[PDB]
Amino acid sequence: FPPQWICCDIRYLDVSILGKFAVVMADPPWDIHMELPYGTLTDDEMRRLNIPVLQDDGFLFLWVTGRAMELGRECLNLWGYERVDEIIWVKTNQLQRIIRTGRTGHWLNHGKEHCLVGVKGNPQGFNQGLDCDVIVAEVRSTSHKPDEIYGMIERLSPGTRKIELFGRPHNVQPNWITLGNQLDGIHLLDPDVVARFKQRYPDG
Amino acid sequence: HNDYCQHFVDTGHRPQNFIRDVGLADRFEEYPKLRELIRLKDELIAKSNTPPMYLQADIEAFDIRELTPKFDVILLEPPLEEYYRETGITANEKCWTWDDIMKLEIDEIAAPRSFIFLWCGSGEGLDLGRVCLRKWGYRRCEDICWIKTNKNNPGKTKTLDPKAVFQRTKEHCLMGIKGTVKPSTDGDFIHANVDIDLIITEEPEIGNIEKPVEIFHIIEHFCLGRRRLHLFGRDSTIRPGWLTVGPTLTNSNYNAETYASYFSAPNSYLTGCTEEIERLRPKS
Repeated sequence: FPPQWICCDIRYLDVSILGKFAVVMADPPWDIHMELPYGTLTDDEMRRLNIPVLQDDGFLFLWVTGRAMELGRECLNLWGYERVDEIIWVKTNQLQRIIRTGRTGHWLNHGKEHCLVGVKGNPQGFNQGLDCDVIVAEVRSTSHKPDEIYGMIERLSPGTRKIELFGRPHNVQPNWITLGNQLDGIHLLDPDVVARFKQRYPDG
Repeated sequence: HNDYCQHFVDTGHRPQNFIRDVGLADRFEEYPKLRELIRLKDELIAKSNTPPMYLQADIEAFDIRELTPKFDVILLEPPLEEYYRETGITANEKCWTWDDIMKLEIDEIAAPRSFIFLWCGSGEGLDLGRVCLRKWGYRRCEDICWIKTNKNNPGKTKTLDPKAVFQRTKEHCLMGIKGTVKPSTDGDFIHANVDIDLIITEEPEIGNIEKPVEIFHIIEHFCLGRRRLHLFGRDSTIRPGWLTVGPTLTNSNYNAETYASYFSAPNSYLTGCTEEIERLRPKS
């Protein structure tokens, strides 16, 4: 299924219309208890996201930083997952070197971003051990996480339907449905999803 | 597409194999003033270091309160069964469960403001090590990842943990803080932002459980406290500036009165600092 997306607020969309997915991924605007140039969701707003409806069996990829190392683990547990891996994205400059200088963390400098990997239920049809848990990539444009994750997930769970929360227009991919408040309108191709959408949102 | 993940799938070269200039020497070879900050800080550490002290002890059956005075930094390296499961090796010593580790009374020997560095492995320890930090009265505040390259033997490595979904190629050393410390105003206790939270080295030879020596450099650069304890160290990790305590040590020289005397008057438990380092170190 080609790319699909819904421009929406993740807190308020009825995601039960979307069916089940083999993989959920989210890169949320955590409240990391500091002034940021972007708006965040409260801890309680994150806890209450209706992640449980999206999957019965499958995987969750949850990007975390700062105090969300712990809050994200709590969310994984609240949403019904067990953490079974932790991917790190090692950020390199244009010459494949880590940028070691500046003040990029509170105590030590920061050379990586973390992504929790959770499992729910008893998935099948996945491929263990094809990729490593270390991604090495430059920071590209507005990217908050590296595009390499989509290929790792596809090799892990080929051909299955996947959903990304807090996604951006750059992130739309085949087999993915992308939700986020900066997407361009609503674009749904799956006939079973369009049917439930207009049943739930008759006026569009 | 310069996708090193795809490249690993195709060739067995881990993505971290393509990070350049990760060694202690070559990282700042082209940056004389970055190199100078590290050189001067290492000189300050060496000038103020206690001679090595070490104690053989069965830590499971040891009153940890026998170690005095209080410690500014504690490096904790309990032998996890996963270190041996994932490599296939039979352990020569008692392996520690996370229940065993949690029972340690680390809060009884930590200074009121102090830091801990806990080697947690790659699996359940990332979660249970956090519980341990809570139990001992620390807040998790950084995560130093030891990323292992396989430049010398490219290929895949099967992770034995049946819950794993990816090939595990790193270990996590969780950093915890006890007490109140502010990087901008407590510069006589910490030099923040001198090191990054990554150590990159080649996979050790089979049978070698050692952790990368760079972890000591990160700790020593970061905290100016001179009272440094390495729990579950070995003969091979004994180091000036450190008290090493562990079951496999072959000899002991620790004397609690002598050790404490190195930090009491006319000495200080802090290294102090030079004006040259103060002018070079990162400050905000």
